[PDB]
Amino acid sequence: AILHTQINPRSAEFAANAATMLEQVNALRTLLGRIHEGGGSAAQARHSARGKLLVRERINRLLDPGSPFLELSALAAHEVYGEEVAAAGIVAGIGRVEGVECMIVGNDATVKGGTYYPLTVKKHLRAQAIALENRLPCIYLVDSGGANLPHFGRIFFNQANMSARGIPQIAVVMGSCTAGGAYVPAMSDETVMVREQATIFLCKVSGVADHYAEDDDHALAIARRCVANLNWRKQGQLQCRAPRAPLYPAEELYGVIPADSKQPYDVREVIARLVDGSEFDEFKALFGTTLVCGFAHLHGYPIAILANNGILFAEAAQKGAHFIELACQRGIPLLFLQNITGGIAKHGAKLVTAVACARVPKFTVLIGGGMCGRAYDPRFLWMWPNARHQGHPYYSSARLWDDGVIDPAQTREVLALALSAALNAPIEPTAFGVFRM
Amino acid sequence: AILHTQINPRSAEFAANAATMLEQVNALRTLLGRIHEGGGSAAQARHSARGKLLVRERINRLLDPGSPFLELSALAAHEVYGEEVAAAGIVAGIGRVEGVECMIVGNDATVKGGTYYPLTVKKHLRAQAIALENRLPCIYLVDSGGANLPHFGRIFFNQANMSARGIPQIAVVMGSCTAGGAYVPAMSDETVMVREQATIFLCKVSGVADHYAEDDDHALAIARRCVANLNWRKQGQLQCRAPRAPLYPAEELYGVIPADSKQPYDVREVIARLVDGSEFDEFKALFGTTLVCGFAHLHGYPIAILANNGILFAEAAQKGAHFIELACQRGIPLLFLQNITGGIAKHGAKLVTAVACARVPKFTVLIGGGMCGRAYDPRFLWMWPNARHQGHPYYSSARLWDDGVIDPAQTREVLALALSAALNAPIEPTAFGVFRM
Amino acid sequence: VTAVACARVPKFTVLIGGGMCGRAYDPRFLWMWPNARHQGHPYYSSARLWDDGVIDPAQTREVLALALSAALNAPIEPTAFGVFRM
Amino acid sequence: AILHTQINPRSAEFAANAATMLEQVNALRTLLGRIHEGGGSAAQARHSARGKLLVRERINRLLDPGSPFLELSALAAHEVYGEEVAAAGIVAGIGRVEGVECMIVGNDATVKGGTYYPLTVKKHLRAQAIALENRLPCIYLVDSGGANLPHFGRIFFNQANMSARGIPQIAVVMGSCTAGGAYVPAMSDETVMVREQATIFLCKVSGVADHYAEDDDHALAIARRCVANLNWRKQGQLQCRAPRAPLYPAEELYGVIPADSKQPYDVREVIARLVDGSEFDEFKALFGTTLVCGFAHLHGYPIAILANNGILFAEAAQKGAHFIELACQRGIPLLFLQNITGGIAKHGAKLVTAVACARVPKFTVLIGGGMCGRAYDPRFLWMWPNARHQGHPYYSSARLWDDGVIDPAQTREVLALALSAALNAPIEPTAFGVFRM
Amino acid sequence: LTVKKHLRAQAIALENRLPCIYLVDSGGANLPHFGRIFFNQANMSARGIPQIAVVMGSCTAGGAYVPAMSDETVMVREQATIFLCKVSGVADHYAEDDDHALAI
Amino acid sequence: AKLIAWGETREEARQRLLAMLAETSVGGLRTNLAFLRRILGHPAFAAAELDTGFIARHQDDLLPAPQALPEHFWQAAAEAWLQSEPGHRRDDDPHSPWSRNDGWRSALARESDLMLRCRDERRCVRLRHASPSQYRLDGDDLVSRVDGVTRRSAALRRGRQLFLEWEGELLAIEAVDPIAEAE
Repeated sequence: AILHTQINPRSAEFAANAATMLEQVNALRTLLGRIHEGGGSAAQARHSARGKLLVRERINRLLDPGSPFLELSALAAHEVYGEEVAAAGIVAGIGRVEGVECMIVGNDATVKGGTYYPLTVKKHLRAQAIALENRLPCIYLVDSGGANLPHFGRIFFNQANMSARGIPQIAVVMGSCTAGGAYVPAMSDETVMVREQATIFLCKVSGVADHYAEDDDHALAIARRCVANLNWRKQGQLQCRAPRAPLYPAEELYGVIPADSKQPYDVREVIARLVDGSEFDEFKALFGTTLVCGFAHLHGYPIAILANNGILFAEAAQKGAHFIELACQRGIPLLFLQNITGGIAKHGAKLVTAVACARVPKFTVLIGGGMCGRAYDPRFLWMWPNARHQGHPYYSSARLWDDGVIDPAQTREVLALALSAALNAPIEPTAFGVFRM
Repeated sequence: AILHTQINPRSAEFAANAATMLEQVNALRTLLGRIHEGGGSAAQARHSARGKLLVRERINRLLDPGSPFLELSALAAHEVYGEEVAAAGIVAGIGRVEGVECMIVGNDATVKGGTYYPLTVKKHLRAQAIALENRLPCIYLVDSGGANLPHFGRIFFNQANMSARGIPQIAVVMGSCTAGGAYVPAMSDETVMVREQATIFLCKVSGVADHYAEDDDHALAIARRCVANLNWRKQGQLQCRAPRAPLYPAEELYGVIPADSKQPYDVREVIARLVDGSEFDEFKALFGTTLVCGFAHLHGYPIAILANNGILFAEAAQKGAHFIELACQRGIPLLFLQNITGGIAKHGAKLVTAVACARVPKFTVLIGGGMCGRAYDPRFLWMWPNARHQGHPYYSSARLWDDGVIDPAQTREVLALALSAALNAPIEPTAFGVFRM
Repeated sequence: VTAVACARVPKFTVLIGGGMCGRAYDPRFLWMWPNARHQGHPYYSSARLWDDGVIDPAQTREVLALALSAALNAPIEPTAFGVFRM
Repeated sequence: AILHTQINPRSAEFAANAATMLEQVNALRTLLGRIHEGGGSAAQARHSARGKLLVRERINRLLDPGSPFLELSALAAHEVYGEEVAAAGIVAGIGRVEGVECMIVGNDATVKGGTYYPLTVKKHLRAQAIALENRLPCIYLVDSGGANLPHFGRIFFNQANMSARGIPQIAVVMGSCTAGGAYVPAMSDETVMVREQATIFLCKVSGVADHYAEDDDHALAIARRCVANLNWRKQGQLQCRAPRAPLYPAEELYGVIPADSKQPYDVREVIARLVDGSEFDEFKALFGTTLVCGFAHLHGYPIAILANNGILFAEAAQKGAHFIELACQRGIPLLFLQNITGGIAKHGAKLVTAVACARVPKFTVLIGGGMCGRAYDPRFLWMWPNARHQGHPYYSSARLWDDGVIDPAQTREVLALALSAALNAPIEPTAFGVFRM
Repeated sequence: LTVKKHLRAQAIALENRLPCIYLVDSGGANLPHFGRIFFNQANMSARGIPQIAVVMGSCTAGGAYVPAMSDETVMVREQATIFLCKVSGVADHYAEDDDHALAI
Repeated sequence: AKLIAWGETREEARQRLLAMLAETSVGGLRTNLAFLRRILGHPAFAAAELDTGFIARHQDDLLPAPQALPEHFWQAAAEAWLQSEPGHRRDDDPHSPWSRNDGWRSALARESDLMLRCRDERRCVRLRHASPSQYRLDGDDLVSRVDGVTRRSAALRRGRQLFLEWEGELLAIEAVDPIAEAE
């Protein structure tokens, strides 16, 4: 059960670690801060000038009062194109709307007139991928100036299949539906349209609107009434316990991560500051010590963790496959804390198969530097800033190789929101391939 | 959300409307009052004389203390035969018995000795039809003098199939089991028999009784112990909210309905006085304005309404089909508020198919004068008195073309009891035919 | 009754003479021989759809055959019976 | 409903009955008391000497504080072999562990060094049979000196299939894993091993251990953390009511049973002292009076009882088959109170088929002297001491023909724990054979 | 062991879904474990594995249930002592002799 | 127990003590409480006409004899009982309008019929009201409205028994059990 911390908060080697980390968390807070302006206060003023709410103003009004919002991939497109395309011009994230956790996707009209750059499409899709896999109703705040005036459509395909699967699709048009865009609302179960403001160019004339609104505020109010009538019930079943905080403070995580990549540390100190009551029941602690494995709870949600603590060797691969076999048997979500430092394959296979076939929801956080990320399709994949020019978290995060860079001191909160979003969907039983014994 | 009423209660055009309506509600209360006597105080005294409880005295004793009772088709047979056959000589209705909502069906021995006239059979069956579709356990209070001394059997067939489907069948014989009747208890999972009083003519000699009783009171007491051991669980799943009353008084409904058939009115004023908190979220308010469609809640139960507001045109048919598509997707019950005033069929088809195939429970109330009633098999079908000699609600109601004429000021209560009865059964997912695009 | 009511295999009925009874148990089809039983004449019922027609006794085998086969377009459900009153 | 007792507690014929009964309950308490020592205070001291907890000390430490424990077959092997083999050297029983009801099976190392005698195997299996049928996670406290140095393996087969069915298998090795034994932990999802104390002879060298422990106390503590992460949910569905005690005292049961086998009594007096509120709703009280049948509740759990009250005749067989048909329809557990005192088969068949095919959980208690015990595979089968040298409860109980002899004054408690254990598993719907009408 | 074997046969008949045909002819369940047998007949019948009894001798003691517990029983008349058609009520087909019986 | 009331004058103590006896209920036994209520409320006792023979003297007024109870009563008892018996809310469907102890009927008036038995007498109170009003019940108080006069008395439910305050005497009321007695 309960973990004892060997980390000295008031030490100097510590402050050094917290030094570079806080340093990075702050680089991030700044960039995001920038990214928050879309196309500069320039375009933003122009937009507010036309009497329209900004994409993020819409998102905050649509949400339930005080609701958390889990923004997905904000570093999208960063330093990828010629100029800037803040967050690829689309703001995605999960938030509560009339008690239901919804996938919200809005076009930032103030970024190239909300025109889909390749990565804009990739991100819009990525959001749906998430909305489908986790059974999250969708709300698209449409406002776009093209699909690039000077890949898509797949988008509509998604709207149709989710609608077919009972995952309600809602469109709110508060701007232009240029080119493709026009289908986004066409392809939604319910569309809210802004009248005499929102240029509908390629209610009862477009025949793609089921609710008409005076302004952006009215529109979002209606969009809320829409979600209000989804008669929604979550399908994920689990033995949730009442939440219990970790014994040590969140921020201490900054000090835990050695400032030097080489300098080995015990990942257990990272787990101890994420899980409930800091209780971690380790599995085969003396075997495959390179892979730490154990059970725990996070915000009352039972999870099975696997964190890298060195190089993956045979015994580790086995340890790991056995552990995932356990988790799937019991229908417990999987937490992968990845930091990949660096005959063999015979056993690595077993791990692969376990990780590949495991059907419970999986979550992955890169906290360091086989297995690997988007390769196993985890519900979400986040990266800590300290993780690794062409290897910078910003590099990948900017190309949707993950769902964003997050604050280490918030990992527990993020994993919690995620686990819960995931629970909207059922937890399938698992079938594994032929394990190469 | 919230509806604003344009109806002036203290007006004169109003009082005029409330005038003819209250007038009719009172015609009804009287007839029923009459119908309540079965075969006159004559036969009733004779019956009580033999020491027996009257059919309605039995029904009230069987029920849980204070329980509501939803009588089905009381106007059955009215002015259909030679003389009178009050309620066709059988009193049907849904009521609580040991916390379970049950379909109760009793023979009024004081009406031609409780002899099945054609409509008596039609009604007995109709009750079972309801008991099957809504998965309501059955309790038959047997007391009959024939199947007509001077169509049936289908009845037993029903007992067998419901029994097979796990819908418990209970018989309580407190009188004669003449002709067919003898099988009613034979065909029930459990039969309660009255000894040395209840002439069993075509316990352990009829071999059709599993419980013996001294008198009608003992019998019904036993019948209660029977339902007490059904180990019953309702199967309908829904996001029920705690009930909230409508902003305006029930009775105001009398004034809303124009006294003149022609004189058009907004059906939304009828909805506003039925749904919870008077909140109605209308769908496509500006398209097919002849068909009002929206979501709401009634006694915490989420419903999707469709009320006639004129002649059904193309756009309306479409509007409607789309809306029902939504409701089925979400598993929300359907409320049809029908008042049918009066190339085309291409779209009407879509509506038909949606209405025909929709598998959620459907409820229909005729509040005025394609689509149409018993044609789409709604769980129940009620008529307001103002609705339309051979077109009088009494005409149809008397021939089981509906489940009864109800008080407009009680529609919300009736729909509520109904919706809940319906919930004993699951809510099937829907499969639609080929929509003629 | 219960056996006949609940039985889910296809059922066919032919009236060849004069409980149980016809349309009461919902057989796939119901035919009547002419010799069967004014208000009791096969024509009476047959004319009011109480059955699917009066057929030639010498053809019953053929009719039952076509019917059985028509029936086979649909699956043959497994059966669940009510509580048999032992 | 409520039963009136015709039993006079302060009578003399009574005290006579309570006389022989209490007499027997005490013979039992003594033998068990003996059986509790395993291989005498001799071996027990030797064992505690080696610093090890005794099998029953382990069982009590493993359990949740204060938890009841339902020991299975303690009279196993009694006077069957040469010398003694207390409880066949294995202590089995159901108990709470981290809120989960688990099947616990431990080797009494102090009985021939915990060596499997034929009946030891039979009992170990019997425990699993129960663990499978009732979906009870397993915890094996391993400590054995052989499979007989001077049938098995079936055991491992069971471990595999339960593991496959999601019924978690846990091994705790606190001693020797001689011969077969070595596979018991090998075949478990999770094994807890005691280091430098528990001779592992046929962690990472046996490769059969996933948790290492300093001592027996550490081990059992870990075993608890194991069950703590089963993410367990019970699957039995029932309309449980809050528990209500019987109107008469438990002990009065001693007086009820005539001291003389011949002397007939009303079994209803036995039911009245077991069921909640003493309410028993009898079915066909005047038909087949040799077989009493009715519904009731026990610790809020609804049950359908069938108790022998004489010789089984035709009408009784029928009565009984009909009743079980009812119970299965409703998914109510069956309680058989058997006391078998002593053309025909035509009807007995019906009963057989009903009893054989009924798929709800069945429980049987022999309280006296076709049908019969282990023949119908009831979840459990217990015997009262008064029941019937080669016919003595000890005879059978010692050869696993039942799950133990229990105190009549505790039957209600035992049936309650059992019913609840049973509820870990779902309640299958029933399919009956062809009833010979 | 007779019981153990009779059961073993059913175990096989169940697991492999093999219809059963019991040729009954017994003088006891030992005049100077069983019943489980009938339990099996019921469950296989329930699973749609047809149970058939052919009594060509004595149905002493338990035995009497074997045919009682079968979907269809063929009985030999005036030869096969039925001691513990329409009087035992456990027979659905009557036969003159063993050859007729097996033919049925 | 011993009930003591203090007052400035003796009338005060008396009137207060009397109120303490009104507000005291005891059921499941026979009690000298109704007796004591009468004594303090006796003109003889107010006038202080005391001597050690007071008890045996006014016995006729102190120890009356029962009067069967009026239809005035059964209606009251019924309403009370019916309202002390909610309706069973099922976890299946918690807000079911079917849980109303209302008596709701379709077009006609609310019908509720109760088989009550007080002391060794039994009535079949039939409650009808196309007027929802009449009685209500909060805590241990039955609030009745006999057209114009809103009065309130004790009505306490303990187990399968309803103890009603009627004319300064606690009456135990319970439902008739057709099965129990038939047996």
